[PDB]
Amino acid sequence: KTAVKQLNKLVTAILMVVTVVIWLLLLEVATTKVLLFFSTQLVALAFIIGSTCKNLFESIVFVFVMHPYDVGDRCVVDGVAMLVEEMNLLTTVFLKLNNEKVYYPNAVLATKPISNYFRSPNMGETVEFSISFSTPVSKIAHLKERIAEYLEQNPQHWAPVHSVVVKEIENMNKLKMALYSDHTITFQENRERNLRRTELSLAIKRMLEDLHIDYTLLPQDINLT
Amino acid sequence: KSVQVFIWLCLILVAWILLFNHDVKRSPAATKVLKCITRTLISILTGAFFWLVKTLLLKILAANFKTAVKQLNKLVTAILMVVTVVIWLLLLEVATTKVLLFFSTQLVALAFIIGSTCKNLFESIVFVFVMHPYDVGDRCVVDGVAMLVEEMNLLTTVFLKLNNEKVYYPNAVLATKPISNYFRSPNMGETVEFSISFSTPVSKIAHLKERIAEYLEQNPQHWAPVHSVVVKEIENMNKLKMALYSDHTITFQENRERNLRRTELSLAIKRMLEDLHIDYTLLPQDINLT
Repeated sequence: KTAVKQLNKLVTAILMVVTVVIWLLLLEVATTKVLLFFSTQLVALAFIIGSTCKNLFESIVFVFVMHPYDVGDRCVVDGVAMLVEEMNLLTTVFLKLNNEKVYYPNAVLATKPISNYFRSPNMGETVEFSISFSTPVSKIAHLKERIAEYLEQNPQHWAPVHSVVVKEIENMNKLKMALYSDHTITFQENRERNLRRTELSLAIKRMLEDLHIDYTLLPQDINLT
Repeated sequence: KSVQVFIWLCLILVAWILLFNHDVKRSPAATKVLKCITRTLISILTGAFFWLVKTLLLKILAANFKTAVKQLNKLVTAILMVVTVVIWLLLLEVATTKVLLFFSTQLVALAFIIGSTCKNLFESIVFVFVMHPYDVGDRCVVDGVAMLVEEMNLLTTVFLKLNNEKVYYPNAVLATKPISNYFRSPNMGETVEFSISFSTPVSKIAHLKERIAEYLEQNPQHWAPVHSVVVKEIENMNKLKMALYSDHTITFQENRERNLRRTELSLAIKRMLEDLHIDYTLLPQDINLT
């Protein structure tokens, strides 16, 4: 609404200038040299002011045509999570997760990709863990079964669909694991996201501890002298 | 004052025109003098008009918003002077046709060079007055460095680093970059980092959370009741990485208070983790001797 009011004021100013100048042209009181002088003054003016009108017009197009976000939603720019409160023609104002207030230019944002959390569907989160190369396959199967059971027992926070994937083996000693699961929310609900992720991490820890799964460094042999 | 000056100038011009309109110069030479007088009256009326509109613009800009205002006033007064004198000369029309075209092409060549810098100058004006991201005395961040502000000039702004180092930025460069303002921001949040071993029981974690909540409740002066303790990824199934999120009753504008309160919170967390019998250890190593 603030952007709409500012645009209305700007276009009213443009209307005023154009109507007055064409009224003066209808009057036709200026001399021939005077009219040409005003025309060349307009030419010189155009360069300087249109140079900034480039940024101004592309910012209008970005705000109204693209319309990537609205006031109150959470967005990501260059990997940082922020919130939005204000919408001005030349600038937008955001809050970082620490409530730090920032003032962006709108032309710069037009060149950059932007993610919107409020407009996104339910999401997925990944928790990382590693286990030793000596782990038997049966233990891995039991871990998968327990993870599926736990995710089934908590339909409030997690979707039934999930996946446990294996990643490359390091020195044939370390297995790198990752669990993929989907919230019932987006990242707009930041505190709930973090709390639920913490609970899931604690559950995975309890699992890997009560299933007798251990990780160890590589053995070292030594020659004494 | 400006309105009265404009009214008086218009009245004088009208009186001169009416006197010279009812009676016209008889001698051919007198006609030139009358034309010059009429041109002078028109030029004076114009100049007063430009001065009045310039004053109105300056006052509305000031109301919307001091050194920058004075510098802008001087610049616009210079522009007013040049425009009024040139259109007075045009009214005189003493230059020859080739001379007028020569001056026009000189203006064309001039425009490129000077307007090239006027690009930066005008975008800096727009940045300072339209965007208006910060005021004198507040603390801002540019490229992750915390600095203070004292000065506001049309082409440049001056800042102090946390070590009091004085810097002189261009305003055009800042227009392209994002800027954070601490004085304009609400109460903030700070995070203290710590790690604990994978063997820690859940009951110990619950006790730690309870103690942290209690401590933050006992200190409403510095901290908000709302807080959160989050867990981060597990390293080699040996290290748990933790972080505590809490909100000050201040912003980062109060730097020394911020740092002192953070130090006190860190000391409290240390005392906690020490008196709760929580220990961290490296992974065990097995060795074969020969």
